[PDB]
Amino acid sequence: INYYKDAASTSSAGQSLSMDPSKFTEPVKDLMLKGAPALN
Amino acid sequence: INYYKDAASTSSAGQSLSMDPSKFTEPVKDLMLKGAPALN
Amino acid sequence: TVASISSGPKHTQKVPILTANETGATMPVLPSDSIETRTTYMHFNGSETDVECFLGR
Amino acid sequence: TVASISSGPKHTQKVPILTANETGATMPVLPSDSIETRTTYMHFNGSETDVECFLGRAACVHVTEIQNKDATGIDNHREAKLFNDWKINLSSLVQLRKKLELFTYVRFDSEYTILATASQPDSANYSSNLVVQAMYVPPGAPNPKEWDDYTWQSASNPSVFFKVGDTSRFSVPYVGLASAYNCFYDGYSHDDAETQYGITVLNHMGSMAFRIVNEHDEHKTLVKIRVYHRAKHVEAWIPRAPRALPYTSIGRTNYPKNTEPVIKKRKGDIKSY
Amino acid sequence: TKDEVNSYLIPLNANRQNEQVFGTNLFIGDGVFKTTLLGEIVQYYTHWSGSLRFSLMYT
Amino acid sequence: PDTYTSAGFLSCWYQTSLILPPETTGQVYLLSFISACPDFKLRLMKDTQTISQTVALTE
Amino acid sequence: GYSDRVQQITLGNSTITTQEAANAVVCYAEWPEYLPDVDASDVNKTSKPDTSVCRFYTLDSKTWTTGSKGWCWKLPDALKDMGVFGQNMFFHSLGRSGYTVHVQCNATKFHSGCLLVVVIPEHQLASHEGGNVSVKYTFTHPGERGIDLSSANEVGGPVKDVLYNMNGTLLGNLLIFPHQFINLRTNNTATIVIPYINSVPIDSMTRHNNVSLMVIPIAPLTVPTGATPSLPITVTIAPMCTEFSGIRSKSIVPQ
Amino acid sequence: GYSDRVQQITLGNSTITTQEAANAVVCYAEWPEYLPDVDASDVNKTSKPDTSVCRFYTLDSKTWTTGSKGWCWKLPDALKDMGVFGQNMFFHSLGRSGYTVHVQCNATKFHSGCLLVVVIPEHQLASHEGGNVSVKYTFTHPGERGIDLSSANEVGGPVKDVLYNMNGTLLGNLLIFPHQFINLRTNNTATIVIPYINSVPIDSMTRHNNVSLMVIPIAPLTVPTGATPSLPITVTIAPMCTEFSGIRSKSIVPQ
Ligand SMILES: COc1ccc(N2CCN(c3cccc(C)c3)CC2)nn1
Repeated sequence: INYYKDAASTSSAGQSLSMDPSKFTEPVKDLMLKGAPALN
Repeated sequence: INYYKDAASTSSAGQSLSMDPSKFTEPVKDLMLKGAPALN
Repeated sequence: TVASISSGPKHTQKVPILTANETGATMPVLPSDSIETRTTYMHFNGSETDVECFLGR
Repeated sequence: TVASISSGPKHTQKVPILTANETGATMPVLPSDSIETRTTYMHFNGSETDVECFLGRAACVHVTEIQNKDATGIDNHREAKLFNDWKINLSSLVQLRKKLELFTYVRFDSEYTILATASQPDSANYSSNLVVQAMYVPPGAPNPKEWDDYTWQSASNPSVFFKVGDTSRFSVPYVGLASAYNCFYDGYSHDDAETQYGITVLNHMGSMAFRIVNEHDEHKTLVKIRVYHRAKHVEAWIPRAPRALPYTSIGRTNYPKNTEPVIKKRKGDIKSY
Repeated sequence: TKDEVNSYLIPLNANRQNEQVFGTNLFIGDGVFKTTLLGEIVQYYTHWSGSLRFSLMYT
Repeated sequence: PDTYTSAGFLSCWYQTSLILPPETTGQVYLLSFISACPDFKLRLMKDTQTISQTVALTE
Repeated sequence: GYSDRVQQITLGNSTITTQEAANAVVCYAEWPEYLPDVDASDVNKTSKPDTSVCRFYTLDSKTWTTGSKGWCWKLPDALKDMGVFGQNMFFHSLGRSGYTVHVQCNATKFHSGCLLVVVIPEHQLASHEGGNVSVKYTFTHPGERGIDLSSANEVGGPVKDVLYNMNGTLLGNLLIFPHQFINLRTNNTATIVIPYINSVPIDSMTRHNNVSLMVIPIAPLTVPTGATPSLPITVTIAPMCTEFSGIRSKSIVPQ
Repeated sequence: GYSDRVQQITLGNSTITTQEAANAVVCYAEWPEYLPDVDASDVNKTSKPDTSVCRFYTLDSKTWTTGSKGWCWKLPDALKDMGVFGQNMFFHSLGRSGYTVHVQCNATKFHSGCLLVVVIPEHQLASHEGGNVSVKYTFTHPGERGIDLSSANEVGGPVKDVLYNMNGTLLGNLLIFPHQFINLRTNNTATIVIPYINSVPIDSMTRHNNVSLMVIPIAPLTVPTGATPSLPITVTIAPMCTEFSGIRSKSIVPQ
């Protein structure tokens, strides 16, 4: 129950439960498959 | 939920969301169309 | 809500920027009447300028 | 969810453990690519590492102090701590600062909590009960000058009145000019040859003004204000390397000269355990 | 040097060519703008965004 | 007024030049107005530097 | 017969071929794109010179020697004088751009050495003075010359200490930023595509640089016996999806 | 209430209003348009800066006095230094453009005078020396200053005799070219839209001017009694549908 009118006044947000490290761990242009050779 | 009986005791009103500047910006008797000459 | 529409070159007989202020009106001229604009949205309602808000603290 | 699958002997032409790090990727290698594993489940979600959780607890961001005393003959209230402002910022104290600067841009609502306690360091008959007023003087507003200016009427400026010993609490929406708060800024406010460099030229959210509403009693009373800040509704972009050297200034990245080696030297060889 | 009806009047000189009639920066919360209704309201708020309409009526 | 946040300048110049008819002389004036387009947004209310006081008024 | 190894990038009227690449990085897995209306604020139609600005400019070459500490360029600064890109830059009030960065360094199978090529969004430098000394404008706008981390401290300039990234963080952790290594034994180029990253939809190109490109020797250069002890490093960079807006008189900037 | 008389032209970030126009001429009844593929030869994609080059540049003003003979500007020369139009010009090998020309001259209902405003495609000037003396480059590239037909013969310059259009034809027949009069009693501006006219699809902007704009007093200026005896004439011109192609190093031209 929100007792207040504005959105800033609500409690903390709830877990992204998004999670996708590939923008950070695999930003390569041509896809790399694990197990296939790195450099062909 | 109002806890009180009288109307003065309720919280602030809620946004007019009315908004019509023409009583102030265009109080002319004969309508002016933008693009048409001001004085004919 | 659009804050500005897209508008391009103009070569008209219809000039929205020439007016006669002696009339007492403020003609509703916009950026797109005199330069070439691109679309943009308002993203805003004018909530905090409502008189209830202005006199309500 | 499985944390590890079962995997047995391998004799392949398909080697997942040989890679080329020059590419910039971190290939997702697992225990089961190089030893024989058994199934196990995660039993865990990673709840408490969510950025909302990481930045979402109150941190002390500022400690200031004001006193209640006879202002009679004081030529400069501000200077007597009759009242005190706080050119608002979060770079002041280092604990929360290192946490935020793990990100480049951050966006969130703030929920401030203000604790005020009183001290009476010299002989008093009693402890008086003072009411503090905290008024947010955004940029472009009259700035107090005396501890009871017309300013403090604060007819258009949000202000909270609470008692010393108590706490005041109120949150404010994300009041950044941009789409997010910059944690860093490699720019200037204009192409001037001598204008400052860095964030400072963006941090312009005004200052918080504190004062006691009470007139003076016979003794003097020191009131010390602690502001706590909790981020709610957090959004963070672009992770960066954590801060290694100590901080020297609000808003610049500068570290102190003749600082000490930050990497612990081995007591022994490279070969040592 | 003292407020006068005359500071509302921008003068124009006959026969000058190429020259400049007036100049101002656009700090709507200060300077010329500051006492106008626009200037006067803008001052009740911290941030502004939007287009301005500047018109000149010839007399 | 703030630098980072500054908005520009407005200037006005003779394009050709003012020309008065015969039997006429001196300066002519322009009146100038300012108003906001429907585009405009203002936010985060605060107190105006345009009004202050030193003692409460009375009747 | 496609290898990760050979590549061709054609952009405008200019083409680059590498026969010894190590894939390419696209920052944060996003490719440069123009500014959508939903994200727009300024009402001005923007100018998109296209092929006259989106081509490859090769900056002047550096020389890696055994004593090198590393070099740093800022964008869009490094290009402030390249062809029509630069003119547009000084002439509009606002502009926006992504880039393709191609760093080149070839040697032989007897050399060793490894460079880190990294892009840091919003790289705010530190003053070597400490305290709250600022870093003057000119110092953070070296132009095509870039900053040479093995040059001496100057007054009003930034600190040039490599183990600290010019900001109080350790060299070792720069790997959290989009980056690629050039290991003479593997690699001979590094290519990174940079999408436009800012907290505003479009900004000024002169008062704010939005990425520093940094090339840092990490495993020292080691040449074969009686080889000349140095290799040149060349940086070629191409603006991509550039847009300029708010045209006028032409900025005048310090120094 | 539309009159032939009032008009507004908005092009780029610039607008012109006239309250005393006399219609507008569109050369040969054709409006500027880009270069179609069917007509193309150079294989290069062209650059269309759009709003940054297609706006109105106002050249410096002239002064009509009772002794004036007339002035002449060449295009694209007159604009060789205006903003990004000019940069593009020196930086590409080829370019192409149409223009809107707006000539301004206001007076009062007591003045008299009438100017001819005409656009001449391929106006090859004559040497005042006769024979086969050429007209040097600099002389036919006056820039924004244009040529002042009442200035003196110079050496290597063109002839400036008005009854002969600077080429051996009579002033009276200039009316076969797109033109408009400014008759103080009627008119206060002249506007001509110029489509791109050439025998090749695109050309060099520096070695060849494709139109001369000419403003010539024909009925002498006559001011009311004890009026100052002169009026300024201003020329504002806007490139329209401009395209540049073959970008490179940046031409260096005489003088
Ligand atoms: C560097 O990042 C940040 C992040 C948040 C922040 N602000 C400071 C000002 N603050 C604020 C805003 C409104 C009212 C009051 C009392 C305080 C909000 C958070 N400042 N810098």
